[PDB]
Formats: sequence, structure tokens, C-alpha cells
Amino acid sequence: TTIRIQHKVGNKLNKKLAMGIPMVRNLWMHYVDWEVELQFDEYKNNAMAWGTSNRNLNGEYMNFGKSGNAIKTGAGIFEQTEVANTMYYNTFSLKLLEDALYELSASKLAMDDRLFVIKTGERGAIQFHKEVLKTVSGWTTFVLDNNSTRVVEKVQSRLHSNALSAGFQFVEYKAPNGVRVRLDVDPFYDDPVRNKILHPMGGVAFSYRYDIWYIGTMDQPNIFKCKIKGDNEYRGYQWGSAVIHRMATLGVCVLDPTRTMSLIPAILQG
Amino acid sequence: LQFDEYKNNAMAWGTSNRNLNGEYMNFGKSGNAIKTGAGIFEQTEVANTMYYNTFSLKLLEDALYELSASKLAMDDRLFVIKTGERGAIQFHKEVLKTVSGWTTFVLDNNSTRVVEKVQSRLHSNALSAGFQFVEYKAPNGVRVRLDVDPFYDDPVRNKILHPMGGVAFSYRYDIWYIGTMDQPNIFKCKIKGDNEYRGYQWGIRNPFTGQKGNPYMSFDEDSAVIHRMATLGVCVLDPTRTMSLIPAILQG
Amino acid sequence: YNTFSLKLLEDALYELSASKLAMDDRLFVIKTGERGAIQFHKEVLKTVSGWTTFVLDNNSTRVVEKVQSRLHSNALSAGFQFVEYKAPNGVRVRLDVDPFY
Amino acid sequence: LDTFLNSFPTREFEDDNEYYWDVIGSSRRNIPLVEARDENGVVVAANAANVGVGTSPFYLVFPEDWFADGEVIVGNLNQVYPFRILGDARMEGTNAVYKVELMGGNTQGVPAERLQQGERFSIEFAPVEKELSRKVGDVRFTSPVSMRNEW
Amino acid sequence: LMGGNTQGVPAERLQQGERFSIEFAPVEKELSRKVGDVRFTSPVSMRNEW
Amino acid sequence: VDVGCAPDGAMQLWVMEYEVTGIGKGCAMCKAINPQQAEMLLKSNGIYNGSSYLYKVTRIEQVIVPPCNGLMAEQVVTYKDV
Amino acid sequence: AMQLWVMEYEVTGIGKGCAMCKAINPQQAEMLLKSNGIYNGSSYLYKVTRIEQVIVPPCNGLMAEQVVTYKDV
Amino acid sequence: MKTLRTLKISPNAPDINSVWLYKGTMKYFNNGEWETIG
Amino acid sequence: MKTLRTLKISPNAPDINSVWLYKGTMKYFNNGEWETIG
Amino acid sequence: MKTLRTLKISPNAPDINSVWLYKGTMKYFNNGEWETIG
Amino acid sequence: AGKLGKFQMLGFQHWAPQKATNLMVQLLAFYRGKS
Amino acid sequence: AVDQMDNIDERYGFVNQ
Amino acid sequence: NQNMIGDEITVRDGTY
Ligand SMILES: [Mg+2]
Ligand SMILES: [Mg+2]
Repeated sequence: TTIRIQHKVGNKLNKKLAMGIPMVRNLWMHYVDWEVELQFDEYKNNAMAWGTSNRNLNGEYMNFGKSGNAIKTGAGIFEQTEVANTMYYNTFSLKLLEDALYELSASKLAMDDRLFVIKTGERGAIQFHKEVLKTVSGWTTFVLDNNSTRVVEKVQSRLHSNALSAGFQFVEYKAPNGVRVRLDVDPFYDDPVRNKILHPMGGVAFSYRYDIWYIGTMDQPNIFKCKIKGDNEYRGYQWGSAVIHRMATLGVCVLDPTRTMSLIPAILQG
Repeated sequence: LQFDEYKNNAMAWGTSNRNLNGEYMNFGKSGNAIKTGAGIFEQTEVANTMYYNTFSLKLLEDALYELSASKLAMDDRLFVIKTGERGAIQFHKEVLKTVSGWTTFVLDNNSTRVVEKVQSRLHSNALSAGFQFVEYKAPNGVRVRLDVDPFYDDPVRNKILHPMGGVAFSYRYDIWYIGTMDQPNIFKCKIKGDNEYRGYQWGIRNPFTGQKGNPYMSFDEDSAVIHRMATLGVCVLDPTRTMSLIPAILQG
Repeated sequence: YNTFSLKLLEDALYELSASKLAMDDRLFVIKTGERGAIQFHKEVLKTVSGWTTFVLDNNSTRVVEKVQSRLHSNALSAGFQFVEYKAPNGVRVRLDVDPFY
Repeated sequence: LDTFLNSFPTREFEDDNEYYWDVIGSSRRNIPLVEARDENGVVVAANAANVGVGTSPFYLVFPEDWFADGEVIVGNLNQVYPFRILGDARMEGTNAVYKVELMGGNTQGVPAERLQQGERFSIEFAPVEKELSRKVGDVRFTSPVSMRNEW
Repeated sequence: LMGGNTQGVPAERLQQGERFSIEFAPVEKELSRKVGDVRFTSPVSMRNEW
Repeated sequence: VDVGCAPDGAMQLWVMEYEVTGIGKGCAMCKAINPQQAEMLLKSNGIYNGSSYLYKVTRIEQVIVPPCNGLMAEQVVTYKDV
Repeated sequence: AMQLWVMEYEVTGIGKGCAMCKAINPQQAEMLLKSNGIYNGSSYLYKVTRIEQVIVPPCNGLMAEQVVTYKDV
Repeated sequence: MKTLRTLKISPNAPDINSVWLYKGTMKYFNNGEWETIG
Repeated sequence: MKTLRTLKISPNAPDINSVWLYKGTMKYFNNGEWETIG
Repeated sequence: MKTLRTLKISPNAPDINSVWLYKGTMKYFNNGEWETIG
Repeated sequence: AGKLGKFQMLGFQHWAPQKATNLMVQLLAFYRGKS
Repeated sequence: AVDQMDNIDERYGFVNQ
Repeated sequence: NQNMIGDEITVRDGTY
């Protein structure tokens, strides 16, 4: 796919300006070469991860540009990995999660090779914490004590000789037959600009999206960024009017999309 | 001593006497306006206003997590609470209510050590008792810790008492530093080269400087008057880097 | 006082110590008699018995000890006493019984 | 009280007038929708049919000229309905209306529910051809406001 | 009443037993005249016999 | 903005959370000159002003009027909080 | 950008709520709640029951109050 | 099935893994509701 | 003298050292049979 | 607010911090006396 | 379970003394863009 | 300079003059 | 007119 930017410009702002006013109680000079490089690096970031294809099954592209030639676009990260293993839930459960991850691992993975690193947002981590805690609270066979778990430990404080601390968080869940589910947080799920539907428990409803990249070992990368050898990024200045033009071609390839599982909230669908 | 107390009470406890119309209404003895600026404790309450009667730990953690959600790093979420001694007991009981709702877990004495063994002549197995919850660790990196300051429990300036014992200012929680800013957030303002004024107005002899005899007299009376003067202010750059939690019987 | 309670003495010794003493200075050695120690023991038993938010196992307290006897292989003893109490913000209480009392 | 005020540093000033400091926010913003019209200019109500049924043009009215000549913007559902802007903004007073077609291979149109007032829209990127390309897109900036104190 | 106060102080804040303490003495910048003052204290003694 | 209200001349808007003991929890929106006066308007003009000792107010926070349109403040009391 | 509107509503099945908007008419104050509120993806759940304008000269008064009780759940 | 190890005396509702005791009525949390025993 | 520690919610009877709670009837093991409290 | 972690079947009043189960009654310590449920 | 507005982002078209600090201040009552 | 929580810095885009 | 310099603050209580 091919990306292009322009700006009619020197160091000073132009017509697309926006001010930020805070709510408190009693209510420079723009470097234009750092904004055309940052907001064109982000055009390539949005084309790589959040891009969509416009072809038929007849091979025909559907959108034509200013020159009458068709705008050729290729799918991104998040569309190519959403052609297999993708689930849209209305309520999060470990009953849905441990059954989705076991049947894929029983049919594709050896028992030692069953580590599943959930990449999610920050509020997806507190929702996974409360769903393991609800599951652990139904394990009435075992009496959970502070001796092993240490949810209440002893901290050193000036105020008391025996001074305590409190708090914990479930970050891992281990399922039968070797299915281990870990959890780490990517910060880009919590984007207030791109993610605009809100979740009633806090956040932007995209942090509640769970993405298992890297199912298994492949002996090669499954997902990578395509590039042309040499220098495929272009730059031009059109002095009259003084317009800075930038152009860049790029691509993303997912070889096996069946090795990527996604749990998206169903409020982000349709 | 009294001039330094004037300097500390102005810097900490100052209120801006500028009106809503941008005018000053307090006029001095000459007739010009007395212009004052906000203190430490007025500049710091404009953003994270909070008042209460019943302390809730859930509301404290869900107000330190909604401004530090994806803005502060996971290792940058230690929030030290400066408060009084009676704010530490109100914090202790509220964490104690939180860990008594955790009925999934059993808080055994073998790890919390609330009842300890001590040596005594009274018994062969003599026991001790006592504990205090001084820290709560919220999920996703947020840690909350107390720092009891004797500045809060001062019974001279703080006259409104609390019904649960002590002054009401002891029950006030202020998290002055949230994260790292790349610069000092709270500092004290001074003018460069501005030495604080000191002058004497004396007649035939000066008791202050021990001087007998005056070439240039102020008046004919046998006296000496000392005048001291200082221009001073404070600054809080980011008041959203600071959270307050005040008892509402202080009436804002 | 007419009847002794820990709610009385802990508040009598915390309003005193918050007003007059520092944090590390709130050690109170109470001089009393033999009957005042049992009266002390029953109140800090009654206060700790209300702490049902903690399970007080025998592994830490050792109120029931394993002794050696001719009668049984797993023979036991039973007994304890509470001689101290640690109130919040640094207040400790230690008993010092005196035969003159 | 003096032990508390000694933990704060001291910045020295030149004059005794009021002093300022400039506070800033981000340059990346989403813009609400005002209304959406189809190709004949009549507004898309909530009880209406789909709008872009044949890669057909329609209009998106925004309260500010924030979007540019050839960018793909998305609604509240990102990447489900990509909207490629056709041409510059026609300014209906302060409002800016863009002629808009659907981009992501969409052959059934966007629902009428997805084109209502209040839905925020966000810039993704600006795609062009491989052959004979022309200029698209634009760059957005941000401005600081000031706070104040005195002596 | 300083602080920018326009609508006054309530009447129940000005009753017998209300305690007042000294904050500071702010002056104008131009042609200010002398304000504020300075305070002193003194101790006591106790006694015993045989 | 100088309408003649008590706190230095301006109108002040507040949000209150509380928990009625034995009954439940609730939200409130209230204009009041002090945050002390906002909690006295719950005990005087509330739904449970008769048994006004039940109100355990846990937050009183000020709402600042924005320069233009938008949702200022919101407070949902869900059934699973209660 | 003209007036202030305090709304009492009821998220259907989830609970009761309180809100405050700034809008020219109460038809836009409901628009700024359903589109910018927390129930943004399920905005059909908002059932607004009372809207009243914030007029000043009382300067001290309740505007909304709504308790979720133990027998409503 | 579901074992409860605590009984809580409170006018407010406790956590759902506890027994609600208030003045003479006993309750417990079953099927998403506080269910009166009596 | 018999210390019951756990309460169990089950549609059929649990062990004799536990309290039986079902739908609003508290039953416990006294005098060899399940005795309903009410 | 007050956790009663044990229940004791006895014809005598066990303790403040336990529940007193006698034949068809469930008494507990409230307001300085034993309050029977049901 | 409710928000409060701490900022509002407006376009400019809908609108020296001493400086305390020279470098600008990013408030925590402002979202910031994510890479 | 992008922050550890992926947040970009807006103060790099300015020139003091 | 014993003006403490600073920037400009003018003291006025008699000759000094
Ligand atoms: Mg896939
Ligand atoms: Mg602040």
C-alpha cells in the first residue's frame, strides 16, 4: 500500500490548530519539520496495524484515486489476524477463555508448548484479575491462606512495630493438561483518540481486548513488516505556496493467521 | 521569630484577595490596594478537589487510578499520603474493613503476626497483641502509603475538632507528588537580589544596635522602631499532579 | 474507674501520648498487682477475640503445647496469658506487677 | 510548618509582578459528528437505510475543518467502516462538510445508526495510487494556555 | 474580610468562644505604613517542704 | 459569573456520593456555597431527611463549567455496587 | 454552549444515574450523555427521566438525588 | 457446592461470600440476589 | 460443644458437620436429623 | 462489620463471637443480648 | 462508576510578564497521544 | 521522546524563539 | 521614602 502526506508551509503553525483548556477551580513556535515527520510516521503506523483491503474476489480494486488509477490498499495487522480464532464476547469468562485455548492447544500444540501470553490493555488486566478471583473463590475445596499467598505482608513502618500491607493481583492462570495463560499489558490499547466507545467499568473498551500473538514456535516469524530494499520513503518541497510532500510505500504480512487468537468485546462489532 | 512566623503562615496559608472582576478590595493605610496571592494550600486544591464525611478507600484508589491509568509508568505509581495521626487510624480501619471482605483468603496469625509471643515472669506462654495497616497495594501498580506529619496535628492553628478525637486537620490526606514531572512542581518564589528589608527609626539612642548618639535624628522622642519587610510567594505548576482529600467539617 | 476496659485505658494512653510524646517514646510500663494483671489479661483477651478478621492459629500462639508424659504418646498442655498490647501510632503497653500492690 | 516548607526548592524571579507558565495538551483529537447527508443532501436519520450501498458518495458534517483532502477517517467503530474523504471541505458557515465514500471493501453501506450526531471521528492515514499520485492529507498542531500566580 | 470575600462572614462564625489566631500582616506595595507587633511570655515556680 | 452567591461571588456545583446505611447508595447533584452546605442539603432536603443520620457522604467534588458544550460530570450507582 | 442541564436517568437493568451537561436545549443534553457517557456502546440503555435547567439565584439548592436501595435490586 | 465460612453483622450488605445478619433476619447471596432465610 | 465452621448451599444434604442452606431454609444436624431453623 | 466465623451447637451460650444453635433457633449476640432469627 | 470532566479540547477558531518555568507543562488532566 | 506508557511528548514539536 | 528596592516597593513610616 502507498501513503502520502502534504502540508502547505519555516517554523510556524497553520490553520489546523486546537487548544487544550483544563478545568481548574477558578476558571511557542511550531517546528513544522517535527510534525510532518511524526504525523507521517503515524500514517504509516495506522496503515500497518489498522489498514483495510478494497479488493473484490474478482481481483478488482474498488476505490479510484485522483488520477483515475485504482487506490491499491492491503490489509493490516489487525485485519489479517482477525480471519481465524477471533471471538466477540458480551461477558468475559474463564469458562470461555480456557475452553477456547484448550481446544486449539489439544489439536495443534504439544503439552510443553502451551504458554499463552495474553496481550491486552490496562483495564483488561483488572478484568482478568477479577475473573480469576471469582474462579478461585469457587474453589471451596482448598482453603487459601496468607501464609502462602501473602496478600497481607509485613512492611516496616515508624507508626507500629507490627505494621501490615495489603493487596494482590492475579496475573497468571494455569489450566489442566498444561495450558498456561499469562498476562502482560500493551499501553497502546488505552488510546483515547482512536478508541472512542467507552466501557462501563472504566477505560475505552479496547483495553478489554485480549490478543494471543505467537501461538507455538514456527522456526520463523509469523507476522512481520514488509519493506522495499534501499529507500522507499520520498520527500519533496513544492515552492510556489510552499508545500512539503512525503510519500511512502509499505506492507504487513501475516503468514499463518490461525496462530493468533483474539478476544474482542462484542460492543466493538457491527 | 514573629517575622519568620509571618513568612511561613503566608506561604502555606494564603488566599488571593483578587475579586471575580479582577479587582482588589482591601485597601491599606495609605489607600492603595493590598495585593496578596494564593498559598501552598490554595494553589493545590484547584484541580483534585475532594471532600468527605465517611472515608472510603475504594474512592481513594479509584481516583488515583483514573488519573494515573496510562499516564504514569507501572513503577511510577507509588502515592505517599501525608496526613496526621488520626488520619492514619482512619486509614487503618478502612484497610481493615477491606481485608475483612476478602473472604476468599484466610488471614492467619502465622504470617500477619497480630498475636506475638513475648517473655514474661507472669506465664510460661505469655502473649502480646497489636497491628496497624499502613499500606494498601491497588491493582496494576498503584501503591498507597502513609506519611504521618506532625504539621497536621497542630492544635493551635487547627481549632475545628473532629467527633472521633483530635483536630479535623489530622483527617486530611494530601498526595503532593504524583509521578515525576521533569521539573520541580512545588517551589517557593523569591525575587533575585531582594534582601529582606531592615530599618531603624530612632531618636537620641538605639537600643537595638546599641548606639548612643545620633548624627541624623528621626524624631525627638527617646525611642527606636524596627521595621522588617519581605516579599514572598509560592508556586504549584501542575495542580493535577496533586490530590487532596479534606474533611468537609472544615467547610472547604 | 468503676469497671476496667481496654477501650478506657487505650484511649487514656493515646490521647495522652498523641498530645505529649513522640512516636518512638510511647512505651508505657504499667505497675500493678497480681489481680490487676488478670484484669488486664481478660480485656486484651476480649479485644483479640473480637478480631475475627484474622484466624489465630495455634502454630503462632502455641496456647496448646506438646509436652512429654507417661500417660500418652501425643500428650498436650493448655494455657496462655496476654501481658502486652500494642495500640496504633506507636503506643505499647507492658505490665510490671509488684508484690507491694 | 517550617519543616514542611523546607522540602520545597526556591526559584528566584526578576520582578515582583505576576508570573505565568504555559500548560499544553495533545495534538491528536477526535471530532464529533454533527449530521450526515446522503448524495442528494437529505440528512441520514436513525430510522433510515444504509448509506454507502454501492461505494456511493455521501456527506459527513463536522463542527470544524479538521480533516483533509484524501484521508481515511473512521467512526466510533474503527476500521469496520473506513471513510475516504473526497475533496476539500465545503464550509457551511462554521461547519465543514466532506464528500465521503466507503473504503474497506464495503459493498453494503454503513448503517444509519453509525452516522448520528455525537459520534467521534479520527484520522488514520491518507492512501494514494501506485501510478500518477497526487497530494493528500494535512498536519495538525496544538496551542498552550497559561496559568498565573502573584506575590 | 480578605481573600476576595464579597458576601461576608456568617453570624454563627462570630460567637462567644470562637478562637482567633494570628496569620500574618500583609501590606500594600506603595507607601505602606507600619503594622504587626511582638509578644512575650514568662514562666512560673513550685515549692516543697519537709 | 458574579451572580452574587456566597463563596467569593461565584456559583459552585457539586457531585455527592453517599451510602444510606441499611438502605443502599446513591448519587447527588447540588449547587452549594460550601461542601459543608452540600452535605447539609442532603440531611435537610434529601429523600431521607427525616432519618438524616443515615447519610454517610463519601465524596463531595466540585464541577467546573467548561468553555463550551459537552458532558460535564456523570455518576452511575449500579446494582452490583449495592 | 448556553445553559447547564442536570439529568436524572436510569440505565435499564444496570442501575440509576446522575449527569450534568452544557447544551443549548435539553435535546442536545441527552445527545451529549448517550454519545459521551460511560454506556457509549450500549446507548439505548439510557432512560432519561428528568431534565431541569441550572438557574442560579437560589445559589444553594439540590438539583438531583437518586438512591439505589436494597429492594430495588 | 458453595461454602460460606463467615457470618457478618452489618446494616449494609456484606461481600457475597458472607452471611448477612441484621437484627433478626438472615440473608445469603444466591443466584445474584440476597435471599431471605425465613 | 459441636463447632460448625462452614455453611453450605446445596440442593441435597451435605455432611453432618456443615450447615445446609437451600432457598430460605437453614438446616443443621441436631439429634441425628436435619433440624430446620425457623 | 462483625464477623462470626464459628457456629456452636450447645444448650449454653457459647461466646460473643460465635453463633448459638439450639434446637430450632439461631441466636447471635446483638445489642448486648441474644437475638433469635426467624 | 462515573467520570468528571477535567479538560476540554477546543479549536482556535472557537476562540510580557516573567515566567515561572521556561519549559512547558503537560498536565495530568490531559490525555496524551500514543505511539 | 515517547514515554514508557507509549505516550508521545508534545513539547519536542516547539521552538522557543 | 526608604524604598526597599526589590523591583519597586516603597516604605513610608517617617525618616529613618
Ligand atoms: Mg487469527
Ligand atoms: Mg491539586
